[PDB]
Amino acid sequence: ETPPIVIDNGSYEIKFGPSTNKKPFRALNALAKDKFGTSYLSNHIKNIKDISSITFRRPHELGQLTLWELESCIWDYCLFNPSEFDGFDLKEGKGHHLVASESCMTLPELSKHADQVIFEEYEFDSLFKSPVAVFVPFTKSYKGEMRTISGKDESDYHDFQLVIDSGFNCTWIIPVLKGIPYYKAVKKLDIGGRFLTGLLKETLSFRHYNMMDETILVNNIKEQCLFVSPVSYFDSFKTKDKHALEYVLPDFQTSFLGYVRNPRKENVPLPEDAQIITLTDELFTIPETFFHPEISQITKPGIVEAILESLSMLPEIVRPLMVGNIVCTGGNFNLPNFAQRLAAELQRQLPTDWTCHVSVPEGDCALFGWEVMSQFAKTDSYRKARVTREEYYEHGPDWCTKHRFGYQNWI
Amino acid sequence: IEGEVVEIQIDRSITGGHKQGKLTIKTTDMETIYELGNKMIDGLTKEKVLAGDVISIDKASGKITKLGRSVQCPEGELQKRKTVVHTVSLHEIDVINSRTQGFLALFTGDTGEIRSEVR
Amino acid sequence: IEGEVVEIQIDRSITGGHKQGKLTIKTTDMETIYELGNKMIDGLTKEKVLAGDVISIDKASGKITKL
Amino acid sequence: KLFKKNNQVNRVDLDFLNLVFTLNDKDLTSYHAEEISKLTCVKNFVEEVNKLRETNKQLQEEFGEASFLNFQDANQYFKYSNKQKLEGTVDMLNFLKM
Amino acid sequence: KETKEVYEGEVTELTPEDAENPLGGYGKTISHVIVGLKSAKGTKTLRLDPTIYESIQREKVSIGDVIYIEANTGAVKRVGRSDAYATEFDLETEEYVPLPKGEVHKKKEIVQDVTLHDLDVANARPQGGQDV
Amino acid sequence: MKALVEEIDKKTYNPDIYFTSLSRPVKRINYSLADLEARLYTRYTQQEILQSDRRFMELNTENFSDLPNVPTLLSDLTGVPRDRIESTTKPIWVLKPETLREIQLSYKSTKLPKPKRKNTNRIVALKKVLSSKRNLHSFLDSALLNLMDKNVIYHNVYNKRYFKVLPLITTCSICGGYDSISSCVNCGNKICSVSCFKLHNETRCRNR
Ligand SMILES: Nc1ncnc2c1ncn2[C@@H]1O[C@H](COP(=O)(O)OP(=O)(O)O)[C@@H](O)[C@H]1O
Ligand code: BEF
Ligand SMILES: [Mg+2]
Ligand SMILES: [Zn+2]
Ligand SMILES: [Zn+2]
Repeated sequence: ETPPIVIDNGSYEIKFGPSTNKKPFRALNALAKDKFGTSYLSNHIKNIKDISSITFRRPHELGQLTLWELESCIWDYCLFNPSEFDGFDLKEGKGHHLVASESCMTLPELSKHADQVIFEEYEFDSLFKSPVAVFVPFTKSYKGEMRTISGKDESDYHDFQLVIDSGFNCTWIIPVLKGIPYYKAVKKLDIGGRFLTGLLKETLSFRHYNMMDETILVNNIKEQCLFVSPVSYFDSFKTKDKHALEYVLPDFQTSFLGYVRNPRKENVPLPEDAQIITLTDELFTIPETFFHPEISQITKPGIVEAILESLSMLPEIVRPLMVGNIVCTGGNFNLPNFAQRLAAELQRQLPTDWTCHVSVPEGDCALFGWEVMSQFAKTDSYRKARVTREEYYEHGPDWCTKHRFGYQNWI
Repeated sequence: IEGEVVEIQIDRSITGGHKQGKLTIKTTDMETIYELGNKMIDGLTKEKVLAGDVISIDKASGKITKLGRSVQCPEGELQKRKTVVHTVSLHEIDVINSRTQGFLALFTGDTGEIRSEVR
Repeated sequence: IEGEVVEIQIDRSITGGHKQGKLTIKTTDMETIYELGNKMIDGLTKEKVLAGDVISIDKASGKITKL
Repeated sequence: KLFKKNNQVNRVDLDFLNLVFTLNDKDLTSYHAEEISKLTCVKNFVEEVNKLRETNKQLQEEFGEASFLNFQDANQYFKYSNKQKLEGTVDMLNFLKM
Repeated sequence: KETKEVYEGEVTELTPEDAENPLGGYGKTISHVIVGLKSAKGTKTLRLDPTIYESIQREKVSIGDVIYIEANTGAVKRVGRSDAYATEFDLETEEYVPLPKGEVHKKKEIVQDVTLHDLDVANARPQGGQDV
Repeated sequence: MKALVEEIDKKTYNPDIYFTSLSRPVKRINYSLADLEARLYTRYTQQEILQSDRRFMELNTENFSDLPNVPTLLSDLTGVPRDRIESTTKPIWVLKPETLREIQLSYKSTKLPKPKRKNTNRIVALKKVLSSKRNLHSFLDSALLNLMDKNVIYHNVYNKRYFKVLPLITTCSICGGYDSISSCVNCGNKICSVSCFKLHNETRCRNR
């Protein structure tokens, strides 16, 4: 099988698809069972009727995944359902090649479990698994749509690339040199989709009735009508009256999912008996925890402190070079104007001689990363990087995850 | 801000804090405590202030105005939005800008041939 | 007498109290060493000089001027 | 306060340019002023500017076509150092002129 | 027309540097003072002689105040405290000023036009001197 | 205006300290014996740190069912005793074989497996891994993982020097207002407006 398969293991959503395919196939990673006990698959969660009381179960814990059977079931469903996903169909995968993305700080126990499972259960001929950060320096191999933001202004792979991501689980700061991440200087942040969703739930429960039992609706609200402060918290607060939005809660009798109503536009004039919740302060207050954790009554440092610490740990020779090449990945960065505000804030604390540059993909960043590892698989360096099945059989199971795909090797 | 003041505490410098000062202003609707950051502590200690009298504090100017003793009654929120309008003639502006302390010449009448470029 | 001063040394600890310090004045063509009295030290304490400066001294009244 | 709106945009100190000479007689004598006018430290800044611009032109003719370029200096440990050195020496020459 | 260069921005830190050598010529003085300035475009550090340090000390400026340094005459004036510390206390006498634009140091010129009579008046009526 | 001459008592007056002051009127008394003994026998302190991280972890959870199990995991990660922090700090299964068969029937709509089994030690390890039902806690306190590895994974990734760089921001506890900030008399919570104060009094003024 000359064209390998591209799989992105994500805590929230799983991105899988052949390297030939342009876009990944979106698939959630969770099992939802209603109050009555009826359980629904991840892809079938959006097809359910009742969203009032849902209990979410996923193999991915806060650090890594521990329940491998559920992950294996999800992978079997996603890989062997040609009817579910148009065109795609996997018969055996014996000769296929797989490129996987995992957590940059996965536990060695779970790492070896993953290696054994993928090598034996799926009978894959060759595999190359690494964190998403390693694949980013290979974007120079192809020409694509890339946006750039300058903080100061108002082989094929590149050695110098600072990669920052904000996933559903958490946020990591990774400095990468020569394509090898600098694990000593790697910094992490606990801010993630769960934190924002829970904070939105608590704020709405304080300003309205209690909806903490509802999570899908709050997640949809956050993904629809949440944005970061364009200039500062005070500027947004002063104009928060103008920047006011009203969300119509869905009615199970009529609509499964609600919609956002903007008072400025009149294209939705139809009345509806269902109540409407207005959102003025919460539109930008929740995203502000990235820069000002004190708003949410937490003592966490923040993104800028983490970036400064990571730069300080790095050798001084490459410190100015790192900020010149910064790329943002993850679903949390889909919020508007987040990248420009981040660039301005980081440039403010930087010395004058150093220029801040930020690169951001258009559209969802998860698809961008999936295309990134697909392009890496297309690269000739992948052929030398990938590990054969026979070599894994010859060596011990721990040798691969301690030498080739193990962060301890690069420590 | 304005209203009846019920509690004022002021402490000397310690290694923990240069100056800690808490005051409590009670109105008809409200009664809360503010934190004094040194400068207003000095301003309040400049003139003797006793609890139970109506005072007005201008945050921008940083000056203290006493409205009397509790003779009057509070009204509501401590902080409110208002604008002050001043009616000044051109001659008064010229005299003010013509000297180190020109506004005194408004009354003493010693302006003395204000220069034309000033006008 | 105008000229850049090389360095000024005063024995404030060996004897203390105008111990007759010495300073060297340098020009582009010549340079010598002068002996300084108590009043010289008292005057030089005012308008402190940290060497490497071009100054002119008055022969009559002994006035210190920093050029 | 309303009249103290920013004037430094359209104001001149008028003392830096020696147009308030009426108070110079309080502390300065004629011979000291003549000597200080004769002993100007000019032609030394020119020498330093020349000695810096020699190496500046050397670095220019060496690699300055791609040194100051943002794309070339984005990922290069040597080109970026050359560009930062050029910026530094330009800053020193400008400061010396001032 | 005259050209002036100005260092301005929020005061991050200031540090006196005292030389350990008495050198005989002085008893106790600071060799230099290092002050870092911050603005929107970036940050920069400066090294100042004791005169400017004495001036800024007379200006009564601590960390967190936006200041204004003029390179020509060494003039130092305190614009005010940066608005970032507005919420530090419940109330405050000091006004708050937004962080200035420009990196730290700016170059500009003034083309103010003045008639000769103003020059004569200024020469006849000096404004300098702190004497009583 | 200003009084030029003021009566001053030497032992009473002190420039260091300036103090002035003014159904049944009764102060508030705490009747909790635990609180009283805690007061008697005793940049943020460890208590505030513990409360903040406990609140953060409770909010990080997605379901109510996992809330009571969160403090055990938090204590294991922090290393503090579990029951002690649970008692001292006041807050605020996944797999089933029948569910397994139900999900089997759920995705039995389309499947293309190739069954094949051989009795080997590697297959035994595969079966053990697949049927694990081990919590993340079970892996955490397991002796398989080296202590240095755990320290690197947990206590090393977090930053240590730059505690805070951006200026502190304090807003109204109810609506987030900032122009008018006033601490509550009893509970010390920052309040801004009339409606916010009224809503705080009966709901969030726990110490009242
Ligand atoms: N349109 C959107 N607007 C705002 N936030 C979004 C949007 N889409 C997704 N997100 C957020 O992005 C996160 C997805 O993270 P993800 O990249 O899936 O992490 P992982 O790859 O580890 O699963 C979710 O927590 C969600 O809250
Ligand atoms: F681990 Be994440 F949510 F990308
Ligand atoms: Mg992810
Ligand atoms: Zn409020
Ligand atoms: Zn209260």
